[PDB]
Amino acid sequence: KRITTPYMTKYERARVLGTRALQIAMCAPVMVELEGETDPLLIAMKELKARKIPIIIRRYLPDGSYEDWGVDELIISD
Amino acid sequence: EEDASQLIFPKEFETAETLLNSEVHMLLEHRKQQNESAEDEQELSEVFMKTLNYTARFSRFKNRETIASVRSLLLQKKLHKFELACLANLCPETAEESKALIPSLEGRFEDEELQQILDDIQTKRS
Amino acid sequence: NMLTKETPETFYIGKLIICNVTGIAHIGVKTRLDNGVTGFIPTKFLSDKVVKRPEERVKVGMTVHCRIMKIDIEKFSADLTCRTSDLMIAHPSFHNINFKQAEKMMETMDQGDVIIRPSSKGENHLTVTWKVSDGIYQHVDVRATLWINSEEFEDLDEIVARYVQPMASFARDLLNHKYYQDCSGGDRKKLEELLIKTKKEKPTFIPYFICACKELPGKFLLGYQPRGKPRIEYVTVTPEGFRYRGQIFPTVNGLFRWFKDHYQDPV
Amino acid sequence: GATPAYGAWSPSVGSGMTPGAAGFSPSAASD
Amino acid sequence: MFYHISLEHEILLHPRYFGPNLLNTVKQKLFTEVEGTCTGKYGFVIAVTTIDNIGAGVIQPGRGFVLYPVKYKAIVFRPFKGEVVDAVVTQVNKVGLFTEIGPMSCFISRHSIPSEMEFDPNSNPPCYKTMDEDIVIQQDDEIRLKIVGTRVDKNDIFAIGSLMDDYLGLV
Repeated sequence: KRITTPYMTKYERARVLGTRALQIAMCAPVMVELEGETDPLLIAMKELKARKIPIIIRRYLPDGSYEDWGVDELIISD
Repeated sequence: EEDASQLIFPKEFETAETLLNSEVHMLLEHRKQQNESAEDEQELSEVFMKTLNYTARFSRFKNRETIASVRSLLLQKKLHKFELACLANLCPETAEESKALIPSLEGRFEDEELQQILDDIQTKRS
Repeated sequence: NMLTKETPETFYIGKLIICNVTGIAHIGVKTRLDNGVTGFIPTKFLSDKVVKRPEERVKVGMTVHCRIMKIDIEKFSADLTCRTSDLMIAHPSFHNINFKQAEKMMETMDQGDVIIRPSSKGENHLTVTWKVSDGIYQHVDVRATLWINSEEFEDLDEIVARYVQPMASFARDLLNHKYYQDCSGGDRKKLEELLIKTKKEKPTFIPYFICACKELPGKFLLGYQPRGKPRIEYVTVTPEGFRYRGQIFPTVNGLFRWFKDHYQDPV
Repeated sequence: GATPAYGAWSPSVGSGMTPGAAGFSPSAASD
Repeated sequence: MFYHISLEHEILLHPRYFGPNLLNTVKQKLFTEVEGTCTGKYGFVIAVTTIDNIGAGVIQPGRGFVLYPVKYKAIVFRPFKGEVVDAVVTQVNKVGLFTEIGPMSCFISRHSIPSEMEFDPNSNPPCYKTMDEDIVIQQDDEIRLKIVGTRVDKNDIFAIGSLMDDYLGLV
């Protein structure tokens, strides 16, 4: 019974990319085969394109409730 | 102010679950049995060993069914939870000794009513 | 004992005593010991008498560990031995190795010889490689996410007998198939031309073939020609059996018997 | 690593249409 | 007295631990963090029996550490004043007696002990007897006592016993 938009806003996309990049930079396992790159931000972008980021977004509603959306669940804008 | 003699404890502890010596003994024994297996695991600490050798010297009964029966025959009464551990662990001989050790029993119940319970507890011992 | 504070009684034979060789008088290396004992290593300790002084056996300037076979602290002697020895079908092998060099010792053994070697991705991981075909090898990277417990680490004599041996037998069962081929590792570009070159000789009868890929081990290729258009259908070999169209068969012949009664549909 | 999971891949099945008649070989016994 | 209550705790997990064994690693970290410690609120904790659930890991902003507010079902030992237990005597000294209430050690002085139990320094094992020498109390004996006081020495409980009430000795 989720009523939030099924698209990923730019804000959420940016924050997810940044957080995944930070995690990768801290020696965390990747979720995609690396083609020979090292910049953690690029790896995060590749994972986002591949829809394998292990993060779920919790959109809080004004009333107080919230909805848990997974990155591999909603559509990515860019 | 915290004195178990007058049946007073903090709010958090009031909703606790009492444990008997045999019960904790078998729980720790099972935990040890589970931990010893599954190699590449951090071994027990001195705290576990001291607690084990401390509860093993006061195991009135090894059978779990004995624990179940002694808790079932006791919970039917109107005594508080605190009276379920000390009285089931010490196992006094006569009602006078139990009343002397625990001041709460003074005037809470009759003499024969408590003596019969103590005799039953003594018989339940292995 | 009063000055050095280290008598021969403390040092016993066989125990390894460090002899720090700091200098040599004529041939040997006479140095000081840990307890202030003049450790004189004779030529026998280094095996050099009328040749260059023993440098590899006795550390010159530093402390070199050797077997203590003489108590001569008071006599300014140290019988420390410079030599290391003085101080003292279904063939599952072992390996106490990288990936590129490991391939050089896989083409000699026949099918069924399983070998266990460490992994090269993380920690406390192992990879089980079993002979599949000529050049095809499945590198099951056990964390092929094969979930297992930790007690198996002590004894590794059943993981292959519970998940590799039956799978290996099932895979070998296909090797002896009547219509079997390789076509240089089963390339997608060479396995398609054969289907169109074999139909012209017998348009009525539609034979079939089986081959395993090389880039993705563990995925056989079961192709057929319903008409003048090729088609490909993969199949996975699970430890218990096979995985064709989602179903799992107990025996190898079950898949074959079930395949010859379902390819007639228009699809 | 250079040795990724091979058995975890999902085998995708190909679709199509072939309105053909029933004239192929029979089956066999499992024995 | 030993009890079984439900507690809660949170532990930060470094991102290097992400992977197929995430829950296992969180449990392993929980085991080696809340076993054997002590607190002035709930008391001394023995060990953990089972875990209820694993909360939703809220990744912190600008930091890779993620906290898991786990609620574990563990046991606890928080002795109170007035309780009566059965311990074992560890050592006998003229200054006082030493016992061992499981993870805690109490101490009773001669003043608490009646005048009937005198000293026996002449005998090799320190022991206390009476004039008639009928009753004997020594080390490694299941002797009862009463917890008349409590103390926590920075997560190290150390209560104090007493021997004034009757029926406190050999059962």
